[PDB]
Amino acid sequence: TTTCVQLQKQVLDLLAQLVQLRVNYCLLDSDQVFIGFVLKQFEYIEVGQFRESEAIIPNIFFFLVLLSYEIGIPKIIQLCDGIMASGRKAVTHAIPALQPIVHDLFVLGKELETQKEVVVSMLLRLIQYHQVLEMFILVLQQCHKENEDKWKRLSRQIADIILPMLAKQQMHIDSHEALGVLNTLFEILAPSSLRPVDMLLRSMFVTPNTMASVSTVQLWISGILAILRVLISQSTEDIVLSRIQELSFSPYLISCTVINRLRDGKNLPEETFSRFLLQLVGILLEDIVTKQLKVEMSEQQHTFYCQELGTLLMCLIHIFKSGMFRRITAAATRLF
Amino acid sequence: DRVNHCLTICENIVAQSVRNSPEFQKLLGIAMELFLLCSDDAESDVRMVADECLNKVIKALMDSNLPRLQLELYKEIKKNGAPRSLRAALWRFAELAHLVRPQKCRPYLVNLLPCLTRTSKRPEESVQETLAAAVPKIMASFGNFANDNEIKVLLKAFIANLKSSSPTIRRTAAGSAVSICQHSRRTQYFYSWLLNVLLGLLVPVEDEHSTLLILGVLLTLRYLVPLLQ
Repeated sequence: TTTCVQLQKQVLDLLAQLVQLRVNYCLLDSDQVFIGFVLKQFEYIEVGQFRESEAIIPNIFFFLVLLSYEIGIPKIIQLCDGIMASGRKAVTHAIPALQPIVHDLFVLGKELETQKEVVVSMLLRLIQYHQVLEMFILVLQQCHKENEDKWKRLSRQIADIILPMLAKQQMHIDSHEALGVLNTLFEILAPSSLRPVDMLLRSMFVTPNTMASVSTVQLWISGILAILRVLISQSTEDIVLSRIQELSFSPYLISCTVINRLRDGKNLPEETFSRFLLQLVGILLEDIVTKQLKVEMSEQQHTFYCQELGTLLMCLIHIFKSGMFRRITAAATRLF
Repeated sequence: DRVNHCLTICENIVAQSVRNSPEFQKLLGIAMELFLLCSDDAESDVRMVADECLNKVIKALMDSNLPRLQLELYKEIKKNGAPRSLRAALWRFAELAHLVRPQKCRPYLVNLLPCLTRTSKRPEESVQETLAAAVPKIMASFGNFANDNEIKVLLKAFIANLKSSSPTIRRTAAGSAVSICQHSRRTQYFYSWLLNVLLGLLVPVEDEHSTLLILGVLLTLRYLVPLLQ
């Protein structure tokens, strides 16, 4: 009978406890009025005619899966697909629906494998948000515990999905938590998926559409940082520089006139990598200094932009101090 | 005797402990009509006693019998009669607009749009000044349920009161139109539609514009600037 939503939330948590503690389902002795009313609430949410659906939906799906362990799992996946394929934005409705499904299907014969493939394809449809990347970190760990060949194939498949999204700035990496989740995703991902340095460098040396907007610069430099931490960590120095020797990566990719026209509108691999790094430093410092504080950028964008410059200077320090990168240090001593 | 009559009607409604009964629903409907007749008579005693009495009756019964109440409550909106009766009525019912369920919200919207067009044209200043805190609550509770043309008609109805000479009716029409566009369905489209309409009202400025209309348009824009952000 109510309309306040936190009461509904506490009633669903109390029923989740009553089904966890193994009592019978005698709260509805004859009929099934409660669960049909819950399905009608799903209809009213998927239409859009609900007021505070943001704070109710993960408890509904957690109660549904915890009831279905005794409703099929395909009906729960079809309800989540009905919310996803037709409804509002996905950070409140689709992804808090996907959290109790994935956490209570992978952690805890053939039908399970088919539902795993369907849920994984659903997550592949929603890669663009970093909470799906946390959920997929759980996927990769629970696949790495079971068998390594499925782990390597699934890591390869999401790797050559995720690297063109980093190339075209279609990944939402505006927060610091997004970079944290993205870096832990590339750490937990399998090494043979990232072992050719073709795609990691064809998605590295890219130019944004127009860097006049702050968010385009911020996504581009977050992609560069989140792939450059992988190029420092996972791969050595001679492999990366030889792979830049083979591919036509000119150091005049982002030159000064290229940056100016985007804001208005024989080479060693040492040279290309060093000028790319120092000129990315130039972009970040010239944008932090000569941009307004509330006119052009926000306050959170200012902290994350300063924080990108902090992490890139840390990556330069680790390149210059670790002793593994020798040629790049000689290049910077002959380029500063 | 009338004061004690309305009070014994209260104490005989509440002390039944018999809910969801047809006899109790008929008695509650007849007695609710009697309460909004108790709130009409002209004295400071009977009005305030029936006012606190009716608030006791409503707040004592929000749990069990909600839709029978708001059925009778909208029935005594639709009559559209006395100022004080409709005023206290529309107070209570804008306050209780959020207790509805999203199953039954669409008929209450379909039936509340003509009554808002009716009470948006009443020249009484107190009815307007108490309609100031009703269109925000109703259009926050029911606003996401209408379609485009109904909200366009109801916005033009509230725009057609920006021409008046009283300050209260202009500020209630302003706050009403803006709070319609706060919770509507597609907020940016209706913000652009009110910008088109309000800039059409003051197209080329080297004209006569009936300065009360200029005051009303500037007050609408003072309420509409904080949400374009």
